Amino acid sequence: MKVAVLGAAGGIGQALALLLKTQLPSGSELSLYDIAPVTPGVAVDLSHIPTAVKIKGFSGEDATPALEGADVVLISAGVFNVNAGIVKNLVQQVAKTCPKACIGIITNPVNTTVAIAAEVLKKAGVYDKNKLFGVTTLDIIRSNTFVAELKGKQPGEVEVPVIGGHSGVTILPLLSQVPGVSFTEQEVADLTKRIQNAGTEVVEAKAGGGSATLSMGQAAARFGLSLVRALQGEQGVVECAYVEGDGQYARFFSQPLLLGKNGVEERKSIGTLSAFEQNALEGMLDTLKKDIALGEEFVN
Amino acid sequence: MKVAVLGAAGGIGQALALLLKTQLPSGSELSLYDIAPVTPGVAVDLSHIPTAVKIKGFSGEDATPALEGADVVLISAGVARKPGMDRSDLFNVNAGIVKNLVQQVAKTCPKACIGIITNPVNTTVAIAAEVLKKAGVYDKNKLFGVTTLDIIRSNTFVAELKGKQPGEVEVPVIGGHSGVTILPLLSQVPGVSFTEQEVADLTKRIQNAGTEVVEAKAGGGSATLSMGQAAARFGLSLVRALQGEQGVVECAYVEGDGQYARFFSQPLLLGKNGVEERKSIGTLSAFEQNALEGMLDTLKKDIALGEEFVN
Ligand SMILES: [Ag+]
Ligand SMILES: [Ag+]
Ligand SMILES: [Ag+]
Repeated sequence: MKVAVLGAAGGIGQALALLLKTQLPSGSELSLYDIAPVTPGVAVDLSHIPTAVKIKGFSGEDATPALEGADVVLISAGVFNVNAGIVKNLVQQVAKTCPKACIGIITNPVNTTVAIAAEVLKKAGVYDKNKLFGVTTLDIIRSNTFVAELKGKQPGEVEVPVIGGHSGVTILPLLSQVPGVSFTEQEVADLTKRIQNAGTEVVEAKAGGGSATLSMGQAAARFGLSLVRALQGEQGVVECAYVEGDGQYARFFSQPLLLGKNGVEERKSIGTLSAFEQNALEGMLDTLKKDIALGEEFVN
Repeated sequence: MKVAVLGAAGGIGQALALLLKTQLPSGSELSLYDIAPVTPGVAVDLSHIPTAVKIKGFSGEDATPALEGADVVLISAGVARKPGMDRSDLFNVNAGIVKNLVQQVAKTCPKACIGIITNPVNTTVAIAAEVLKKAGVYDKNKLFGVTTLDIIRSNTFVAELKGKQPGEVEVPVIGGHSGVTILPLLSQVPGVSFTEQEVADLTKRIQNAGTEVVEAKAGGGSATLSMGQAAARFGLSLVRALQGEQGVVECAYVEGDGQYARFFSQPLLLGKNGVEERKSIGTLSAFEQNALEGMLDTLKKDIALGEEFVN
């Protein structure tokens, strides 16, 4: 299995590529692409790590040699209209070289960039709405972290389902669906506030010198490794991700997803919410509906 | 168990802190320091990862709060890599930085184990040792030069040449951490054999493996992610030994019995107070014998250069 990382020279890409090189199953392939000329040396750097994952790096404007034979393409490129244009460019190169690969969108805003990728794939005739994901894992592992410390549990065993979007009030952690724990509304309100503002938390703490990179690479790695496991035949792999579903909420919506050999195999029900969980649900569906149309207007 | 990472805002430091945050034992402590103002957010970034490892980051020129109660100090500050000058551009840049931080270590966490990542390691460890002595707290069993990058590189290249699984190959590397001071004991890799051509070519590559990365990074970057991995392996092995695990062996640059030089890399049995026992380098090939004696007085000039700087 071959994984391509677009934008691998950035903070997120290098962290993601380091975890993939050390955690992808033996025999896997890892290709790194980024416009930055340093990218072929990022792969040589990683290639000195003694794991059974071959890795090669590519630079320049053409991403084709890195996408040839790619089964999964993770895109953390860019640094709104410059990032939207870069997303559109790279999805074009993917549709030309690896049209049936699974595509995980990391470049933000996810709510809008996934819509851009969808329209680019449709205009190419190679669109599979089961193979395009918006990577929202960071909200989940953030929720897991915050919940575990408040309630004194093992952080690695907490799993909070997060649904909706990847921006602000569109991020909805389903804290009522976490087993063995209850929360006061004072805790439901505060946790939902921090999870939807945790991105700002790292922005302020970095002295205006960057966004979340290492935790995002960790979250992107979790999603990529789950995807590879399910693509390789493992059963019962479920991750919450931002996909094009039934339209019951928006054209693009993040919910728990059963992953399979062809990307998504079942978009799981969101369960049954608390009262506040559907107040925050319906109370943002146009804020998510507007983010999607912004992505479809950009292409045409 | 509290681990302090000095220089945590750099490429090596950020990759190191990322691996430590996920692989350190549950209940461990991680403190990040770097003069760069981004360092507190580097820890807040890592703090959002659901592992039982608490983390906080500090900036300014005072590393005291990060070193407070530290059991291990990993220093990858300054310009910890890579090929500049013959190696003396880095010395003049990093010598004062290593001296500053090791000084702060000796007056806040003098009992902590110290791992020096900042290069030139052959010389920066001598700076650290002498600085700890004049502070009156020098423990020869608690000061290491991190040479693990040479080992995992040799594991990679040997597993590649001999068609073996990369995680199953372990190559002992002795001597120093630069050029001809890097001696991989290919004659001790269990279950494989090499030719003279392979020994000389593999050694040559391992001794200059940093140039593979520099010229590939378009001349504008060093080995950062592989170094963070190598430093993580060394730190995790040290922490395991510090928590009571027995049989933890890692090759690293320490002050030994001076059979070859005052400081020398060799297999080290690690214990609850740092170095438990300095193991013998075993029987050497004729090639490894020639390589050893042919590199000692340049290793000694490396050590002498660092001693002169502190007095
Ligand atoms: Ag796929
Ligand atoms: Ag110690
Ligand atoms: Ag060893």
